[PDB]
This record gives sequence, structure tokens and C-alpha cells, in this order.
Amino acid sequence: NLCPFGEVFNATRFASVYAWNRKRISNCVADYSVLYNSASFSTFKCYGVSPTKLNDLCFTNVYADSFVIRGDEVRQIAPGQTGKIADYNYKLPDDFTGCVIAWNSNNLDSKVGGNYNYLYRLFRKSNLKPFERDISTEIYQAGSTPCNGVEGFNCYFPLQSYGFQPTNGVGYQPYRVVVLSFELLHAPATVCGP
Amino acid sequence: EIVLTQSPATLSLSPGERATLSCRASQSVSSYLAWYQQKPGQAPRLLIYDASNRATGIPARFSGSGSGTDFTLTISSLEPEDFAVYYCQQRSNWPPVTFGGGTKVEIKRTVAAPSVFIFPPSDEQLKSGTASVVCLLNNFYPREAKVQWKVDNALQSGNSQESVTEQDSKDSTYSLSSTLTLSKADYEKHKVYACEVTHQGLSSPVTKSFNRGECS
Amino acid sequence: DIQLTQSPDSLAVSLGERATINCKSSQSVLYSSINKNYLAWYQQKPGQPPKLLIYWASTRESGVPDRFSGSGSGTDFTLTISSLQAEDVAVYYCQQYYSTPYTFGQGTKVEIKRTVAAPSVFIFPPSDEQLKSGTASVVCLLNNFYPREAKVQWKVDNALQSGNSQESVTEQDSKDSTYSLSSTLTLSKADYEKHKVYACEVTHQGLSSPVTKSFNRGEC
Amino acid sequence: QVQLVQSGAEVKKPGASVKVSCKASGYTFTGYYMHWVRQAPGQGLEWMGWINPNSGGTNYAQKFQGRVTMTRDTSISTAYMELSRLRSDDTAVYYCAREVMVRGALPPYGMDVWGQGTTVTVSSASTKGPSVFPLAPSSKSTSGGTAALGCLVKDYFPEPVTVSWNSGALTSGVHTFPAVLQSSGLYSLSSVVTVPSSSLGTQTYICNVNHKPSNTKVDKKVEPKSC
Amino acid sequence: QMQLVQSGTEVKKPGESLKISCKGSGYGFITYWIGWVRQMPGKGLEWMGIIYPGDSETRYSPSFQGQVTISADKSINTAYLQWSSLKASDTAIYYCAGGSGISTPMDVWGQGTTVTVSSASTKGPSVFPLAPSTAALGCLVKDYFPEPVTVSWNSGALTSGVHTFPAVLQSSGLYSLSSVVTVPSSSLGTQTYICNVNHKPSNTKVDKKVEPKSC
Ligand SMILES: *[C@@H]1O[C@H](CO)[C@@H](O)[C@H](O)[C@H]1NC(C)=O
Repeated sequence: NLCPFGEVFNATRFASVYAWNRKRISNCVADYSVLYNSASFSTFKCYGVSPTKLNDLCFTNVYADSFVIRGDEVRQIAPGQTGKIADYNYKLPDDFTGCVIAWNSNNLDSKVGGNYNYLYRLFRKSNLKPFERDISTEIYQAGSTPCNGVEGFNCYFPLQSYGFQPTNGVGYQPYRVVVLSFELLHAPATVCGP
Repeated sequence: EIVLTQSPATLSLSPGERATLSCRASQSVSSYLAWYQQKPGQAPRLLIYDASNRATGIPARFSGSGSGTDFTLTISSLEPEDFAVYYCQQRSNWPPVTFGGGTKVEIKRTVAAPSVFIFPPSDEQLKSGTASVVCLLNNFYPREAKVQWKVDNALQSGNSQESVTEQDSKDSTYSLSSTLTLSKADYEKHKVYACEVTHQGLSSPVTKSFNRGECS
Repeated sequence: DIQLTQSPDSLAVSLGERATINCKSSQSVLYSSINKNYLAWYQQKPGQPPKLLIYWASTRESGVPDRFSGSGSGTDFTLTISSLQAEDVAVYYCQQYYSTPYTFGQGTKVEIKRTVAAPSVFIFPPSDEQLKSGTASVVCLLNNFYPREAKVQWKVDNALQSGNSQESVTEQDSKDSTYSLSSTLTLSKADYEKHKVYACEVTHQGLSSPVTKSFNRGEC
Repeated sequence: QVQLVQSGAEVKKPGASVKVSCKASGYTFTGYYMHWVRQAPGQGLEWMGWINPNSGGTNYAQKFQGRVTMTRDTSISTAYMELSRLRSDDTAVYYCAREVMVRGALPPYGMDVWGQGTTVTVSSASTKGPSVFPLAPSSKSTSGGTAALGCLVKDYFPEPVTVSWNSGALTSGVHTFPAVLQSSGLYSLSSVVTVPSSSLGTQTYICNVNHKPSNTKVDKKVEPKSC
Repeated sequence: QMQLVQSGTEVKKPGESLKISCKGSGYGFITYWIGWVRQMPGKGLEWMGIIYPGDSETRYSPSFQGQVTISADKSINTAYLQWSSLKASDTAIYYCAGGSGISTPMDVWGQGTTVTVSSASTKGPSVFPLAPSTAALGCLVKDYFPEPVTVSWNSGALTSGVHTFPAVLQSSGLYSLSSVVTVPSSSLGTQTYICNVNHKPSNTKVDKKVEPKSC
């Protein structure tokens, strides 16, 4: 009854960062080695916990949030960061405990003519709270006149599409990101190591 | 409304030549730049979307690039079917859609001076109270040509209309007609009627004159 | 920044006996997320890099003997060596990794305690060879003593010397857990040939009264 | 595949309204914005607005906000553009064009399929056949020279007039100029042809002018001048 | 499973730049943050800073921020600690330590890089006898730079009762040391006692015979 981390990391399709996906992992035995002994990853940043010891530990739940961003924004998926992704799309708390794993997916998420299916939120009335997901598609009102649901003067589309082209520089290429959060409640622990 | 600056207004090139067209986009928080081609009597046809990507069925010779607010449409080698008008369009928030002024890509050829002819008003129109004097400039290139009407050596203003044909299928020349319209009384009050043509192919302006009542 | 302090600074305890080291934190290092204290204990032997002994205040690293135990919470932590072994003679550091910048305790030295042993005292005058370079080195050697604390007073014509002496000490010996110490008095030849009596006075717990070893310049 | 078919040409008075339809086929109607774009004679392209065929909401251009109305019938996959209080400068070709919709984001793919266009002529003039006058060849001739002659087709409405020469047997050297709109509101046009001077005595030259809206057909022979 | 290897000993002059390295080898290096710890002679550990080699995210302690530069070459799994102009107070051992994640302990340590910044230049030691008269004898190994110096007795054949004291940094900026041995005083007349001193930086090898002095 291994934990279904394969269906998270090896998922054929990933979500947009504004609509980031969450998979709850529970009642499972996990082998985190397969993750931290892999050579397929570009970023593997852990916070408040050692992955090398995750197989000796137990947890109530593990949340696996996955999405796609561009390379130069992977730095934003960390506690205490700012910018469009951290403010408007996916925000980590200061007391984050878990790991942030990313790898270049240019061969999968870019295509000739551009892949415009991956979007991120460009405007918002306020910064997101930790782990808040906003899938609003309302025209952003930047001025005094209501927008009446259409784009116009001082009223902008809230979401912006990534221009993923195979010729993009590496910092503008798509990167698939998986954020593992480890939850310990005053309850039985159901995600454990071998 | 706002119009995007397309440059130049007219591009005169030979078949097989490289074509470079410029469009200066307005300032925008976010926008998409597209290029369309329009032939006479047809709807525009999408060539390029997002400044750089060929639309479906667009030949490989068409390409596009963009830096800052300057966007460029390139045709690596012009084909006969490529001579047409080209419009940049910007999709944005405000305005939601903006169009450029258009660039006409015409066929460059050797300079040809126009054959200038003048036609007095027919007897059948004088039998109806109006006089139409016609000036024909035949098979010339380039298209730029100044036509001026003179009645008793006095330059006319605001009483003439011009018509130009499209570039000829065979010799790629233009033809122009300028028609001066007056009342019959005003026609009969004067003698000399002259059409004066200035064109790059003429070492000096050519004047075609007739007196009222003269045969030719 | 989180300040760590250790107590004591030095610790001497017999083979197989108990050793206790306290680490105080100026700030809580407990994360209530996973209910763990972000406190680690490291051991460093002479000439060696530090080695991680305990993490999360109470979790032993793999391959660490059970005789090392970590305990405590909040701002009070303790490392306990039940049954001290000869291998465990070392300096021990607590460190917090709750938040960067990481900070260390000042370190606690742990040595073997043994019965009192008085030193063997020897004195060496400067060689004529060295004298012919223009400097006089007088050496006082204390051999195989315990505890390490001792006093070594240089006296030149019964005048006490100050600021002209250097002390060096060996580590606790492998076999007999004793120390040896050298005190070198360095001076110009001009100020060595000015006096006659050169004496080294050693005060130690193993001696009922201080032992003086002396020699006269110009005499054998 | 994807196809946008508009309704036929319209002629209206300077107070009326016009309603152009645009039937979409070969794709899911509710997925794409329907924009309307107009082009005046010899002018560029001007955006009029878009409609969301799914919700029915619209976004009108600044120039036409107040007298343009865009609707849709999804059951027949048809968009409608109504322009009210028409003026003569509303005369233009009107195109429907689709553009894919993206919820919450600007469309990146542009207007990829257009309709064939609908000519809308707004004028206070009524239907009138043209008067055909000769543009007679010059009576002065050289032996190698070329002569010009033609037909002035004046004062007709509406467009178009078709001009041929010798029942379509004379095409070489023929120039039928685009019509011009006169101050009177009526159209005028000239068709000319260059021929050998030699030929003037032997060859009959006749211009065939056809104006179907007024059912006017005139075959005018242009003759050398009786000096 | 993960190992850190540091560059070799450094002996520099005040004002010179320096860049020492720490290379990782083994599985799971992608998760490791590499910190730098300073230990001045006879003192404790001081955390200087840390870097994640994957994106070169760097954190410094306020006492070393702006004094040193920590960087990383991820293509060769290497972290770097560098100074632009060295001071005498920079003389110390520098350890690279590794922890798989931020707010994690340093479970992997390098062997250490010894750095010596001094006005002094290379110089070989003068060896003088500490003559006996059980008795003690020895050798005074004075005025050498830099560390280290190796001292043996009878080329390793005499080990029992030998105490080689740690070098002291004298006034002169040069080190000095003593190696003593306790012997039966019977020995003195017929047994030969040779201290073999080697100062490899100066390429010096001095073997000296210590005997009782004649009056
Ligand atoms: C993803 O697939 C690869 C190759 O099939 C496999 O080696 C890897 O373990 C998979 N990932 C997980 C998390 O199982």
C-alpha cells in the first residue's frame, strides 16, 4: 500500500499555478528515497525537515501541491518570498515544513506555436494568505468605474498565459513543481516510512 | 480612434525580394500582436499571432518578431500572391482591439512616364447643363503623380476628382483619370482648358491643352 | 539572534561515571508544527571535525552509542553521558537550527578524571648554540601530572618575571590520563648574562609545598 | 471546417438601421468571441465590438457605443450586428470574425476566421441609371501613334456598373477605373482603352455599360470626331 | 551516503585574496545546503553562512556579512568561501558542513581547511638541545613558519615517554615547539638520542643528537 507519489510526480498533465492542484496522501507507506536519490530534479529545497530522514518519521497527512511555472519563478515557491507567484498564485507560510521539488519540463509543456494552456494570476486586490487558492476569473478593476464584466479602461483580465515556446531561455521555460507539506495533528499518524 | 503606426505606408519591391514591415504598438500592460494580409475585395487573413507564430496554413516564408513596442513582419522572399495590404492588430484591455494603418506591398518596376490624353466634354453632356473634362494618365510607374487643372491659365481647386486603378496584371503599371466638373455656363465662359501632369518619368511637367470648340 | 550558553565550561569525570552538560537558549526553539525542539548536540575530538551526536533535542544520530542522551525542551536542554568512556574525551557543542543565522554554544570540554599525580619537574638552560644567535631560552618541564591546573613562576635572582613567559600543554595522555606542560622564558642574551639564579617554581595539588628547580648562569 | 457566412449587401437611407447576420459552422459556436470589423472605401480596419455567444454579453467599441447592438441566436449559431441612426460615412464592408475565448485571459491566437463581408451603402439617393457619354479619340493622328478613347458613365446609384468593350472581345489595354462618389451623392466612372490610330477607321469600338439595380443597359459606340 | 571534501592548507600574506572550496559526492546532494563554520585556534565554532547550490540562495550571519563571500558551482557540486583581502584575524580552520534542508542539523562535515595569514615568510626551524644532567632530555624547535613540524625520536624507534608540545605562536610571528622524552639516566653515557625534525614547507630535515653538556 505504497503512497501514490508516482501519480503526482509522473502525472501526464499539470495544473496552472493559479489553479494549483492538491492531492492528499494518507493511510500509506512512503519511500522518500525514490525522490531524494533521483537525478531528474533541478530544485529540491526542504524546510524544517530532512528528506534523508523522512523514512524514519510518521505524519498524519502529507499534502502534495503540483503546478507549472517558469524557471526564474521557482525561487518564489518558498517561505517569505514576494512577487507575482507568491503574492497572487501560491503562497507558503513562514512556518512551512516540507520540501519544494522542481524540474525542467520544456520537452513536455512547450510546443511549436506556443503552449498557452498554463496561466498565472497577474492582478489581485490583495496578497494571498498561506495556501490560499484563487480561481476567480473576474475582470480586475484598477480604477474608479466598475468594469461590468468586460475588459476596458482601467479594467484588465485577471489571468495571464505563459508563452511557453521551445526556443525560450531556460529561465522562461516551463518547470513542473511539487510542494510536499507534512501535517502532524493530535491524531493517529497514517503516512509513514518502510 | 487610436491607430497603430505601420511603416512604411507603401513598400515597393520586386518579386522574390525580402519584405520588412514595421508596426509600433501602443503602450500596454499586456497585449498580443497579430499580422493579417488583405487582398483586393477579400477579407483579411491571419498570418501571425503573438508576434512570432505562423497561423495555420501560412507558408514558411512569413515570420515575425518583436522587441519592446516595435514589431516586425518579415517575408523572406516575395511571391506574386504576397503583394497586398498588411495590417498589424493589437489585442489588449484598452482598447480591446486596435488596428494599424496598413502597409501596401506593391511591385517595383522600371520608371514609366504616363501617356497623357485630354478629353473635352461630349456634345451629349453639354446638352444637359454640365461639362466634364477628362484627363487620362496611361500606364505609368511609380504611382505618385500630380495632376493639376488650369482654366485660362488659372489653377483650379476643389472641382476635380481622381480615380486610380490597381497595379496592372501584365506590366505592373498604374493608370489615373482626373475629371473636372463645371456648370455649362462656366465652361462656356472660358477658352483654354489644360491638364498639367508632374511625374518622375517626365523631365518636365507635360501639359495637354484644348480650346473650347476645337475638334481635338 | 538566538543565544546559546553552555554549562560548565570544563568537566572532569572518572571512567564509567556520569557527565552532564546544560544548554540554555535565549529563545524557544520548539516548533509547534511538528512539536520538535530544533536543537542539536555535536562532539569534536582533537584534530577532528565536529560530529553530529543528537538532533531534535532527543533523537540520536545513527551509530551514536546509547550512553549519549539528549533531554529537555523550551530553553533548557541537557546532554548526559552515562558511563563516560575514553573515546568520549572531547569538546561538546549545542547548536540551534530553529532559524538562520545558526548559533552555537561556547563548548564544554570533557576529560577523564584520575587520582592526583604530582609532576616531575625539570629545568633546561639555554644552549650555547642558541646563545650565539643572541637569545636565551630557559625551559621548565612538568611531566605526567593531574589535575592540569598548576602554577609555574619564573624567578631571576629572586625577582618574579611577567609577560616574558609562554606556556604550552599536551592533551590528556592516552594511557595514564595525565598532562605535561612546558613553560619557556625567552629573553635577550644581554639580559640573560645580567643575572645568575634562574628558577622555576611549580605549585600543584600533588605537592605538599612548591617545588623549585634552579640553575646558576656561568656555573654547570 | 470553420466557416462564417454573412448576409447580402444592403442599401439604406441616412436615418434607418441595418442588421447584418453571420452564420457560423464547423465549430462550437459558444466557444469563440464574435467580433465585428468594418472597412470604409479606401480606408483601413476599425473594430466595432465583440459578443460572447455563450453568455450574450458584449463589449462595444468607443466609436459605436450607443448605436450598435450585437445579439446572437445559439440554436442556429448566428451572430447579429445592428447599426442604428446610419450616416453616409457608415458606408463600408462589414466583417464578422471569430476569436477563441479564454476565461479570465486575453486570447493569444487572433481573429483566425473571417466572414466574406457585407457591403452596406447608406445614402439619401434613390436608384438611378447612368448616362453614358463618349470620350472621343483625338482627331490628330500619327502613323505609329496610339489613340485613347472611352466612355464616361455618370450619375448612377447604387454600385456597381459593369463595363465591357465589343461585347467582351476587346480586353487588351482596357482600364475601367474605380467609381468615385460625387458631391451630388451619385456615382461616376470612366472606362478607357488605347488602340492603334490605324484601327480607328476600320474597327468599331463599343462600350457595353450594365447597371443591374436600375436595369439599364447601354451599348455606346465611340466614334472618331467629325471635324 | 554524502561526503564533503575540502581544499588543502593555505598560507597567505595579509591583503591577498583567497577562495577555498568544498565538493560533495554521493547520493542526495541535490537536497543539501552547505554551510561554513569558522574555528579560530583554541576557540569554538562560528557559523558564517550557508548556501543552497541549486539556486545559490545564500544566507549570512551578521558578523560575517560583507566580510566574506559564499558562492557555489552546482555543475561540479562545489561550494566556495572567499575573501577579497585577508587579515591576520582570518587565521583559523574552516569547516564546510552539510544539511539536507534549511532548519536541519549539519549531519555531514568536511575535514577542514587550515588558513594562516601572517606577515611572516617561510623559514626553517633552528633546533637546539635540551641536554640532560630518570632524566629528561629533548629538542627545542624554534623560529619556523609556517606550521606544521614533525618530530620523531630515533626515526620512530623511540616512542615511549615522548611528549611533543603543541606549537606556540611566539612574539616573532614564527612558531616554536619542544619535544621532550624521559630516559633512564644510565642511558646518557652510551645510548644515542636523536630528534628528527621535518619542516616540509621549507624543505628542512634536521636530525640532532642530544647528549649531556660538558662544562
Ligand atoms: C516516475 O517514473 C520513473 C520512470 O518510470 C520512475 O523511475 C520514478 O520512480 C517514478 N516516480 C515515482 C514518484 O514513482
